[PDB]
Amino acid sequence: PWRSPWAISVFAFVTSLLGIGLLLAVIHSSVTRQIDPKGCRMSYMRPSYAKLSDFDTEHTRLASKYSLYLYREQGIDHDVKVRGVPVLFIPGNAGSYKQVRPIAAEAANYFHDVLQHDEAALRAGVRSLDFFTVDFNEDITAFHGQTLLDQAEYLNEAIRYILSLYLDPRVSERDPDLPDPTSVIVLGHAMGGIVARTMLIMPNYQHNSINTIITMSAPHARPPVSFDGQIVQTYKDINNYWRHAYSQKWANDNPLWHVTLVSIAGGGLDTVVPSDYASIESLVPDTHGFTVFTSTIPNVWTSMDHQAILWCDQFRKVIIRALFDIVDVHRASQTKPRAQRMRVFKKWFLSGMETVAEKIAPTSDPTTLLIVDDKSDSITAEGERLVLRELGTQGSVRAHLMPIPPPGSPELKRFTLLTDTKLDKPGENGKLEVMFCSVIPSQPNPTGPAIPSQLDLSKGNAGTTRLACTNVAPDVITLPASTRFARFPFSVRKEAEIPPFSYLEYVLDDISEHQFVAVIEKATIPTPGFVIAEFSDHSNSHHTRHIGLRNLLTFGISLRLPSNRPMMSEVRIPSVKSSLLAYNLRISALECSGRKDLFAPLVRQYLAEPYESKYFVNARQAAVSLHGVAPYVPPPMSREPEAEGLAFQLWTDPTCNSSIQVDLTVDVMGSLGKLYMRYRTVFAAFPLFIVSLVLRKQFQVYDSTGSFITFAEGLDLSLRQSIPVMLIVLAALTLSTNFHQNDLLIGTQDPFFLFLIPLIGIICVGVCTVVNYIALSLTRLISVVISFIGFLTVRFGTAVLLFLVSTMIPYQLAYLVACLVQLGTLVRAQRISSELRSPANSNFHNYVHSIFILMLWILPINLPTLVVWMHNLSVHWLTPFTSHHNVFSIMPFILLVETHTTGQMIPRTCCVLLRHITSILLLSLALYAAVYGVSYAYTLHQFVNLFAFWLVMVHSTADDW
Amino acid sequence: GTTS
Ligand SMILES: *NCCOP(=O)(O)OC[C@H]1O[C@H](O[C@@H]2[C@@H](OC[C@H]3O[C@H](O[C@H]4[C@H](O)[C@@H](N)[C@@H](O[C@@H]5[C@@H](O)[C@H](O)[C@@H](O)[C@@H](O)[C@H]5OP(=O)(O)OC[C@@H](COCCCCCCCCCCCCCCCCCC)OC(=O)CCC/C=C\C/C=C\C/C=C\C/C=C\CCCCC)O[C@@H]4CO)[C@@H](OP(=O)(O)OCCN)[C@@H](O)[C@@H]3O)O[C@H](CO)[C@@H](O)[C@@H]2O)[C@@H](O[C@H]2O[C@H](CO)[C@@H](O)[C@H](O)[C@@H]2O)[C@@H](O)[C@@H]1O
Ligand SMILES: CC(C)CCC[C@@H](C)[C@H]1CC[C@H]2[C@@H]3CC=C4C[C@@H](O)CC[C@]4(C)[C@H]3CC[C@]12C
Ligand SMILES: CC(C)CCC[C@@H](C)[C@H]1CC[C@H]2[C@@H]3CC=C4C[C@@H](O)CC[C@]4(C)[C@H]3CC[C@]12C
Ligand SMILES: CCCCCCCCCCCCCCCC(=O)O
Repeated sequence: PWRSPWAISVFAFVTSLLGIGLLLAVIHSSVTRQIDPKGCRMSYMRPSYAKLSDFDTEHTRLASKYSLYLYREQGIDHDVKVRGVPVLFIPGNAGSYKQVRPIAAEAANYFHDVLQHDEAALRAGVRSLDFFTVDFNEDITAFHGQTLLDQAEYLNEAIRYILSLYLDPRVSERDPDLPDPTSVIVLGHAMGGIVARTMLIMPNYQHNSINTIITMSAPHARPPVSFDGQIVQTYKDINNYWRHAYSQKWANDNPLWHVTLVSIAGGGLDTVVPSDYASIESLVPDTHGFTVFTSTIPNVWTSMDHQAILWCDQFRKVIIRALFDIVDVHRASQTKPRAQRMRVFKKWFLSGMETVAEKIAPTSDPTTLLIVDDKSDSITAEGERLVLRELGTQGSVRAHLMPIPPPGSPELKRFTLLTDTKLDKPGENGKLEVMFCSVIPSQPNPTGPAIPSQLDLSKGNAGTTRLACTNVAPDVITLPASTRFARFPFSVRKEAEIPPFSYLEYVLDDISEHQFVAVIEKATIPTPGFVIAEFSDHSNSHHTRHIGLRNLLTFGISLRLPSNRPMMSEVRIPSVKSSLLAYNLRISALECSGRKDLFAPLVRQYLAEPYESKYFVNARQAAVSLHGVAPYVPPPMSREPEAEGLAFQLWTDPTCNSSIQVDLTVDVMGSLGKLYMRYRTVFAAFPLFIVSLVLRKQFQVYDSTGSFITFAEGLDLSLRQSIPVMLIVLAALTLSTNFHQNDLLIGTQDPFFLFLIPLIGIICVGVCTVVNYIALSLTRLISVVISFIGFLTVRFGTAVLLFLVSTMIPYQLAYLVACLVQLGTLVRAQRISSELRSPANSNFHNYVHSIFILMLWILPINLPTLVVWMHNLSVHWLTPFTSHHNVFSIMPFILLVETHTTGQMIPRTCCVLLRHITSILLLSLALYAAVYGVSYAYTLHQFVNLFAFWLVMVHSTADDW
Repeated sequence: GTTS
């Protein structure tokens, strides 16, 4: 019986409704649930660009297509001359060379305002930053690999030109004693970070010409999409190059020995590039680089868009300060040595509470000698917190000396100090100064001249004990100000910014050589300010909750920290690692009896795996979203059991004498919406798993009964047996020194996330049903247009295609034209089937429609190459095409579409062997799309091309062509 | 002038 193409089973309709429903729930809860606060303040400047038009086609063939600019900030840069350190900014996929405005303007203003007057800094080798930016015509690099290689080659030539600029007296004004620059600092945004890394493997790379790469939101670990095979191959090349180079034992064999790469990720607000891909932990050892999120950068403490990471005011200030602390024009490479650069980058980008953090004060030179009476009024008893609720109560400079406990005890102990008042630098007068003091023996034992050592005498008597003291300002940890009037670690308005807190954390072994911690209260009149300092035991401050993921998701975890707890407490849940699960954290009200608390509770939600810490000021209710073990990224390196999972660091006022409760439960809808970033690219390949299984059932029934069923009927028959079985096979496949372990299927071999395979399968079933109905609607709409033209008329009245592809037409244009001709054939077939309603006309219509659906699900992969080609034609760039690849990638589709235009139905199918070949081919296509589809989506075109060729063979000689 |  004739069954309409529009009819659908209740089973297949309900399943498609759930698939579309689960798609809307994932999409909706990815834009509304667990969204980080936006805290970027807009930056304003006066942009200007000088085109370096002497860098032309004589230097590189790409100079007819690309351009190089020198950023000039009006009012500060009054001429086009280079006078400092060259910096190169590389924009991303369809980015602009004008996106260098904020970072280049901050650098121009900061040197004008501050540094050019700083004579010591100029004596140390600091100069202007010359910001060069490159115009790529908004070329789409992520979707084309030859574009990426062209950009890298152009930029190597551009670096040669830039370094030649500093040799010309008519273009460069510099001190004559300075060395000639031999390196450029590269700042790359998005795919620009990849061009920056690609630049070091290209054959025209000049050695030692790059040593500093900073990338903002660049997908280092993994290509964003795999629609082009050249992108995937270039990623393999650069990732292999880093891994092989840094795996060398001898530095002379390491080409990247002097290169530092710092990867900054926007975080959860970045919806263009997943922040999971920014992790370079599998590429760069910690001695040469790290991955940092903008939420952990001090004085930034916010997540950012892909585009906001460039123009954020707080972030641009920090990056410019870091760039100005590494430059050294006394060295031909215009930067400090690699270790010093790493130390500076850690200081400016990291929280300072990391394991890789370096403590300077414990083992540095003393900067003051403190003379204090022997009455020991200043010297307090061990085991007492020092709490200063106001500064300047007495009216004179005071010293509070806290004796450091002896190291005899076996358990680990820490000294922690928190204050809201800025700590004085050495040789400075302010409200407060903290310093590590060591007793100077009364015996005149010779030592350093102590000429830098200033002297503070607070003894005023004959006692006069002498202390040599080191200021601890080098190692101050900046914490967001947590007061009762604060809601976010940041402030979008500069006027409303609260000056941040100051925090010191030391292990007892680091400072055991000293005898005291001196908190020098220099204020005389009573001024607002608090200081809390104490020594605490690791047992009392650090709590670990060993709870499985199943129990955590079922019940949650709840803690009760006691009242007699330190200022800083840590709660670690080692079983919270996944980036796909989001939680809700609740901190109970601090019932401070009588007195108000010195400060509101501060929570630091942090991970050690990348450097991602998130701060919650005045914490009661926090959304816990972490970038941990992501699906398709290389596996995490080895770490100690004390640094696995998620940890919460808590600061509360310890004088309140009130216990605090910490609850952590799972956010189901937020966890569901976490899947959009991780699995959006599954939907260029995985719907082909469903389509191939439906076309397999359609051909099975045809070869057995001679009736070629509709796509909806094939879907109904496949959902009953074929699709569920092959999802079980995918699950079984997942359960069965390599950095590509995580490229296949769902990205993870973890058993907990096996439900993702049914989830993706059902969403793809819904998407395939919707696309089927869209194609049916489009066919009917074009048929209505044709019939309307016919009625308006009535009432008011070959074999050349091979030559085209070999010469100039990329096979993607031919594929689009083939899809259009197939749509025309589909319209003709539907019209004929409606007119005659024969069982033979229904077969041809259904067959042509299914082949059209198969062709249509490959078009997403081919479309990006058309926009690149059209763009290149607009720019007048011509790219030759290898005829062997073009012809063989399009001829089976051309022949199939021609055969369909002849109106010939596929011959019904040693004969059983030909019957089984179609089944095996479609099964292999389904399995291949499911398994290798995310990482190797460019191979699907070739595999579907092979299937189109077999169908041409069954058509020809399996019948009369 | 000034732009953003
Ligand atoms: N002052 C200082 C500075 O400032 P400014 O700048 O002003 O800023 C501020 C601002 O901002 C904003 O605005 C902005 C601006 O702009 C300006 C600019 O401009 C330019 O630039 C630009 C460029 O050009 C562009 N291009 C861009 O770029 C970028 C770059 O940069 C980067 O690098 C890269 O990466 C990228 O991103 C790029 O972009 P592109 O590429 O273009 O894009 C990409 C993206 C998008 O795309 C789209 C896509 C396509 C579509 C399609 C899709 C697909 C579809 C689906 C399917 C359908 C089909 C159907 C079927 C049927 C058939 C049958 C038959 O991408 C993305 O996004 C990705 C994602 C999405 C996609 C996809 C997805 C899909 C799918 C999926 C599904 C499913 C899955 C799920 C689930 C599953 C799972 C579960 C289970 C398991 O951008 C830039 C910007 O920056 C330049 O200029 P010039 O050049 O001159 O001009 C030219 C023009 N073009 C520069 O210079 C400037 O600056 O303004 C404007 C106006 O005019 C606007 O628009 C913009 O936006 C605003 O605000 C804002 O801001 C920021 C942004 O920016 C943020 O952050 C904040 O928040 C705010 O909102 C304003 O207001 C302001 O004022
Ligand atoms: C979740 C998926 C199914 C989204 C697609 C929904 C729309 C496009 C589909 C779902 C069910 C479909 C209907 C199912 C059955 C028939 C009867 C047939 O004689 C004419 C078309 C008609 C009336 C279909 C029109 C299109 C339809 C309403
Ligand atoms: C059967 C259906 C799904 C076919 C339609 C899918 C097509 C229209 C979509 C799917 C993914 C899309 C691409 C995704 C993103 C970009 C980046 C942008 O800078 C240029 C356009 C480009 C390259 C899109 C072109 C159109 C595209 C290829
Ligand atoms: C139905 C087909 C949907 C397929 C989903 C494709 C998702 C496209 C993702 C865009 C990749 C990022 C674009 C450039 C970003 C960059 O510069 O790194």
